[PDB]
Amino acid sequence: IVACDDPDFLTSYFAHSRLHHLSAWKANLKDKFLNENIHKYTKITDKDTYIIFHIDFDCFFATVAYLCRSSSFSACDFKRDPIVVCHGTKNSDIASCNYVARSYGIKNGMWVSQAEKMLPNGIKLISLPYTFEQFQLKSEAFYSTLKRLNIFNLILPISIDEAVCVRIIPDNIHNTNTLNARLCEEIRQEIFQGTNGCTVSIGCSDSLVLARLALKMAKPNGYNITFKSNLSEEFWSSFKLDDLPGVGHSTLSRLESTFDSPHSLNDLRKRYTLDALKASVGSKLGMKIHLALQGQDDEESLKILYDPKEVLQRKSLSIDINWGIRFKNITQVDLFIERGCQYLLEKLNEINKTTSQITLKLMRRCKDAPIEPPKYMGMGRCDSFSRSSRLGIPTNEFGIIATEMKSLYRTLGCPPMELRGLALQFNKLVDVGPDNNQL
DNA sequence: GGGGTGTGGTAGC
DNA sequence: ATCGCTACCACACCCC
Ligand SMILES: [Cl-]
Ligand SMILES: [Mg+2]
Repeated sequence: IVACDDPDFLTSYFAHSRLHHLSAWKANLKDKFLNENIHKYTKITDKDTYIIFHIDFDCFFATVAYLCRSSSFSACDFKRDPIVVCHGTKNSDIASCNYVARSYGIKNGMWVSQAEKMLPNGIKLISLPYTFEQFQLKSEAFYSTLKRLNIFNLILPISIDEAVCVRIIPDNIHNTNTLNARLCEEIRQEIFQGTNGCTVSIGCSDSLVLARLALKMAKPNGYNITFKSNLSEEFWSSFKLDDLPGVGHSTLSRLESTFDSPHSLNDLRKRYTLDALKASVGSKLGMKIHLALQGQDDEESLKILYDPKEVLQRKSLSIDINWGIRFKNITQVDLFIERGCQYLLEKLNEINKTTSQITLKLMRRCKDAPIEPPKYMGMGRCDSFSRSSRLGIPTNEFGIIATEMKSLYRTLGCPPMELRGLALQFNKLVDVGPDNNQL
């Protein structure tokens, strides 16, 4: 048991946090792409005609946690029992659940308490622990297999278990559904073999957005090939509005109010107008949705194809701790800020950069929100506050950065006992070069 | 035309 | 118990 005023807190929290792991894994995969390809040219140009294979493990954490489960769970059956991955027994997030669990209505992001009530009498929920190092090892096998197949011109990491793979089609070659289907089956079988039993689904298309939609249709343990020429009202009828990439809960609600609760993407595409959509959700996101309903990518999405090395370059660095934050006084808050700055400066030094702009963000208990939230050590319902500072000279000096961070906290006027979360950010990074002569 | 800030949404499981 | 991260885009609203 490690409290937020213990020196070991950041280490322990990050060791247990699957969301920390997801972000750290992704950052590491981006860095590896850059190192792997530093003398390989890997971009897409205006002259290229290409096909997208969007590949994702099926219920990744639950699959791997099951395959590596301890002997206590030896008689667990992945095809017959409902399985979740989580830390706890009550208000603990279900990070991943298998398709048996989903068949009873259990969904990721539910709390264990919630999901247990959906099970009929006699049927027990199997809760597996996280197996973080095994998640990483299976990801290594995944990316190694994709490269070894030598069928892709560009392999872009999306996440620990998800990649966008691009195949350039020369105009002298006649691409067919049969070639694409056999490629999907080769990929699926090789990954199944290479990971000792994990399955992937694949969406295959001539746009990023359609390959993402095709992938959703392919799950679980399957593939789907839907090109722009194959588009149909039946396709668009298959999807909810937040199945579109970049449409979450908040955008979904805006679309339902504006366009009288469209049920499917086919509903939305027959009702919307471009200006009404831009007014509803914003100009750029409205244009993105407009283009996606034609199966087309927007300019922003295509950037990763045209210059992946620039897109995958890290441009900021931060930590967020919004669980376990219970401080009694400002001395302990300040020590925690100092530990956070030390951690961030270690990362900043690892990548040989300085920073010229920093931000402190905090979560403060809402006035009407309960003092102890329903979730043990949760932030509960909170108000967001942030303040940023431009440093004079770009720096990696602890004295400068930690002092300014503590001063930023001071200016936001959050009493320590109302603090429920903190984020420390280096917003602008500057390269360290061989010439550090400056008057 | 250029610049700036704080706030909020989204994605991976 | 329980581990609600984090990079990036985009917006509203301020200034020359
Ligand atoms: Cl999952
Ligand atoms: Mg979505």
